[PDB]
Amino acid sequence: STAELFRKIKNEKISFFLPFKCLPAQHRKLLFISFVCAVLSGGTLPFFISVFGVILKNMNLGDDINPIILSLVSIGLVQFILSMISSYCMDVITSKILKTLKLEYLRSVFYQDGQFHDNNPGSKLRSDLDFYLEQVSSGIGTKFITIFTYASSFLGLYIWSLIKNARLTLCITCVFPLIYVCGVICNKKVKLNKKTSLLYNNNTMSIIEEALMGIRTVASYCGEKTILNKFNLSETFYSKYILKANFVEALHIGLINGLILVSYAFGFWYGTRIIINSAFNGASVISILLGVLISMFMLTIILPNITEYMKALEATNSLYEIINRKPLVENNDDGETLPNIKKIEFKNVRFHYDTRKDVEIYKDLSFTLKEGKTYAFVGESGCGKSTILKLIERLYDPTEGDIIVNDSHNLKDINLKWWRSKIGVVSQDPLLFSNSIKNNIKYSLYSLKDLEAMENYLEMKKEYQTIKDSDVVDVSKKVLIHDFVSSLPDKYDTLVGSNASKLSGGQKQRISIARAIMRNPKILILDEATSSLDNKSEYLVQKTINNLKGNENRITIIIAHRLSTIRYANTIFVLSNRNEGSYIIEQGTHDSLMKNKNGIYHLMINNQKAPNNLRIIYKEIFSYKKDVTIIFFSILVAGGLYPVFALLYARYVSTLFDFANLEYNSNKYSIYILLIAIAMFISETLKNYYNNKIGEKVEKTMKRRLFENILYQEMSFFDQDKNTPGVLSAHINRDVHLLKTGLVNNIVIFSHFIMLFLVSMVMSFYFCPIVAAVLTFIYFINMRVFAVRARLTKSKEIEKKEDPSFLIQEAFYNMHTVINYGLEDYFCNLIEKAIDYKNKGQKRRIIVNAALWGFSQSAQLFINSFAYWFGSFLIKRGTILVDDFMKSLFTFIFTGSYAGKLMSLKGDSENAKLSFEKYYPLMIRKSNIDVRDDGGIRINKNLIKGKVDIKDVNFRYISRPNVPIYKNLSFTCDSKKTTAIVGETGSGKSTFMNLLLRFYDLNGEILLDDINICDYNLRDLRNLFSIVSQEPMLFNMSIYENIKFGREDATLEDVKRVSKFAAIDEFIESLPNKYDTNVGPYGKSLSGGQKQRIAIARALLREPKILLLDEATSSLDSNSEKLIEKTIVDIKDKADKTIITIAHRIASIKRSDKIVVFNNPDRNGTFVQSHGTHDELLSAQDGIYKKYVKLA
Ligand SMILES: O[C@H](c1cc(C(F)(F)F)nc2c(C(F)(F)F)cccc12)[C@@H]1CCCCN1
Repeated sequence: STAELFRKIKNEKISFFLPFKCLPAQHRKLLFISFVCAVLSGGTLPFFISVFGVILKNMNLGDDINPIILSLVSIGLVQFILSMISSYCMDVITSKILKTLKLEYLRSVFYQDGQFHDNNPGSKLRSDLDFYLEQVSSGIGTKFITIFTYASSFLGLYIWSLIKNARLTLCITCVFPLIYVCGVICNKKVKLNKKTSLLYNNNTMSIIEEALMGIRTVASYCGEKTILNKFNLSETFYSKYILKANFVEALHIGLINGLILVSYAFGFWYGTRIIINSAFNGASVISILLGVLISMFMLTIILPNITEYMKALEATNSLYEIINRKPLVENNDDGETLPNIKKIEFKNVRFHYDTRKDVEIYKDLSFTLKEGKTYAFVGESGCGKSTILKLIERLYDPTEGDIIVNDSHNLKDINLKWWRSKIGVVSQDPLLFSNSIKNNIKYSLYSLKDLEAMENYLEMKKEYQTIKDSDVVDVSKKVLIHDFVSSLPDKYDTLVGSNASKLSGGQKQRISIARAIMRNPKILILDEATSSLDNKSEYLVQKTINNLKGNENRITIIIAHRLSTIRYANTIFVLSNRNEGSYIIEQGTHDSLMKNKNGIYHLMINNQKAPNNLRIIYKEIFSYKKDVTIIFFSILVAGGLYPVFALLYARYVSTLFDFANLEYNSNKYSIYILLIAIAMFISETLKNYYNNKIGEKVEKTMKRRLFENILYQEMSFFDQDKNTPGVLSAHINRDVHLLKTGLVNNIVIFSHFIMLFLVSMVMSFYFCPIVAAVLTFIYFINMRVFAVRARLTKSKEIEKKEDPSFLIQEAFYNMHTVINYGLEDYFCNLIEKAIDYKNKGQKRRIIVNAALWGFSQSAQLFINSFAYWFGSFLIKRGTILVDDFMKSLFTFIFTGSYAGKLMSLKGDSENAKLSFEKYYPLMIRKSNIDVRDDGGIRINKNLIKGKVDIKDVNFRYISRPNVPIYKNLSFTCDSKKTTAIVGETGSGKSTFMNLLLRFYDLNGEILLDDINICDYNLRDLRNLFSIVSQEPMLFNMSIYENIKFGREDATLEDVKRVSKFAAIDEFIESLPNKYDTNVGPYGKSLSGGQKQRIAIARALLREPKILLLDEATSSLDSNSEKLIEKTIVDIKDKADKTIITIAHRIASIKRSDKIVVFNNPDRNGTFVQSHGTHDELLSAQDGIYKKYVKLA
């Protein structure tokens, strides 16, 4: 509501002048012109309406109308022109301020403190800005000035009507407060139910996602239906509450079209009463009612524009605070500068992350750096040398340390600009621009050449070309890139690729090295200079760096990661942190640091050295007969009895200028209006409600089919990539709500529209055929051939989608490269390439789009005037009477207006019809693995031993049909004896389980009691197993139901019993709602041990004839570990249970009766190698069991 935001803004006092401040003084009054070019056009209707009654008095009495027509059309023309001016003004102003705020935002982005660069990652900002623009590019345009026109019209109409007659309109305007009251009272009761409706939807969302993620656990226990039931029981409440909301939503709508007619009737009635009591004519009564009515219409169209304007205001306040965010590390020029940089001293460098405020990395980084020295440094792959170079560059500052230089001055006194100026940097990867080869090289010295002109006298702009192509030649010859660049065509012309994508990487690193060399730093630094080079080119680069022109004044720090290239070094401060801070463990030269001791550096140098589909829907819709016929009848009644108002209004005008027999006529004609209103109420009520009552059922019978078919689909369908839970949950919600909102909201509208367009047109021919043909021709050539709004919105939206669309995107991925140089060189390379291409097309676009809007506001006036002229023309020569014309006219006009009114309620029809074909196969797609298909032998769960056998297997996934996984497996497990499996970790041990449970089918042969697997009625085959994953999963149901998952019929006492083996049934008796406390989503409200014990209890409740473990106690404490192992051995002691395990401790393997082993000689599969160690013969020959006892 507007009052909400008004009370909000009342206290902070945002300036309503705020968007209009990035403007010169010239645009202060080009704006002001449009103030007066949009108040005059509000004083138009008070003239038309004030002559409206006089025209009718003048036509049905004999006299002529010609002066008033010419008095009117001139005002129409000046309205056209005054409407044409304002568009051209306002759009230009908006484009200007829109450009300028963007160009301020880019600058403010380039002045973040380094920490903020890490806080908000990159392209998010690029995705934010544009969004805010489309909240303000189309929210302060012409639809701001449309306020004042309507306000002026309101004031003029009401006050003129009041001075002409006051008691009448006072007696009329006493019904509209009751509309506002009903509106708020209905809005309350709508929100109160809508929020509960929303509340009962996220539950279903969770039930879908959490169930699709952990899919195979559902298939193993066969717990499909106990999710469907919860889904339906949560869906029904949503349906009923949203229908209760739609009822009140439709009642108010159907009501507002009922009181306006009472207003008309009482108005005319009291008018005739005062006319009779007079002894003020009748021409002064037709206008008062229309004035008071269209006056209070403008208060329904002003407010959305105010909302959008406040929205633009808050959007701009959400951006100027970004532009007014100050960094801590400023690139000012207030800092001083030494003659040259001497003796950069470090001492106790301390710093923590501003995000994580309890983690330190450095303690005592401290050493000296003075000109004329050579060095060599190396760090581990987790040091944070990035932090070191960032602090050299001053992206951050320490917390306790110091950057003392020359033992007299800290870095804070030194100019950051001068500091980065005299530092050549090279980084890890070649992520460079796409301008050209040389332009990455000659633009560097700008960072210094600005100083030639900034402190001297803009001469900076002209000295760009002054740096010629001289140094590229020699700096290319040095790094040996001269050979290649002089070989391929377009030597210094073929640009470095799009975001550095065309040429080789190491050669782009040579370009970076040339940048560092050419910019003439007093301190030339390199970091990861030679990270991934070959031998000879690296050595030549080394020879280039250590012996540049005049190496007596420089500090040639180098950080390589190959240890055969740290040969020369005045000192090698290699460090370690073994964790609250590093410290330099190693100190010395290359020769006196490897042979020093058997230390860390010693180890380092040692190691390296079609239409059917939709008539499905229509078939579904053509079965609920009790709700189709009612909608049909309401459509008939509305379409039939709205036009009757027109020719009941005409007869009431023609009978007004007859002083005789007036009382009876009034008493007879007002009552029909009353009755028609009482019918229209009920019609619009029962029309806008069963629409949604039919919309609901199609959704909640399609969602059922989808979510019921998806569960039974085989596992290979889920193994694919596109079959992701996110997209599959996105479909079921979005496209189904579109099938509701899109389709049935565009089958009723067409029917009602066609009903009106037939009945009104036909019984408009019958009274005056000569006028109707003209009118239809006019509106035909106007709408379907000169669609002003269509062409306007098209020409808008095409060019509103939008080389400023190319440089901006690639200028953020290289945000670390722009800091090497280039801060304003691309502040002033986008202004040009914007302004050059805006205006040249903008002129034509805006002049056309302003003329087309100025035409649209003053078209009905000319048509109406022409109609009145053509009507009073024929009547003079005695061809048609007056009443027939009035009847043929009012019906057409009012019905056209109403038909255009309700037409603007459609929804998205095409995209829903499109998506229905996307997801139609899924509710019908064949899976060829169905738990329901029960053709096969039943597994009676009493005659079972558990003898598994493997004849031969050669299996491979379809995800890659190139990697063999099994090379002729063969082993057995006889009866009620453990068979442990010890092998290489990651060799694919936990895959045979999936084969056994028919998650995949067969290039291999598995037997159960010497019987094939495909003849078992697999529901029962999954009824006598129980697995244990690495981590179980706990759904959002109760602990009672989590344990009872799979088997619905079970007592709480049995749960208390089987919960004893897991030894967890004491913690549960430590809090209220013991077997009722609902765990959180994904089991995030409990521990890991509790989770596994609950999973074990769930597996044991079923009385599983065969057990299948996997990674028993990978992370549990010894207590729960030995309790579990106690359960294992105790349950092995009894018969009637064959167990198979995959352990990682001899503590359990000692009880193994046969220990089968898998090996991986070469990466092409596995096969059995060992059998029968049974803890006695650990290695009579070679094996891995010896390894897994001597390591254990
Ligand atoms: O049919 C009515 C209508 C009124 C007026 C008014 F009298 F205010 F100048 N002008 C309309 C115009 C006009 F072009 F502005 F004259 C076009 C279509 C409908 C108009 C309104 C339009 C908005 C939806 C309700 N009917």
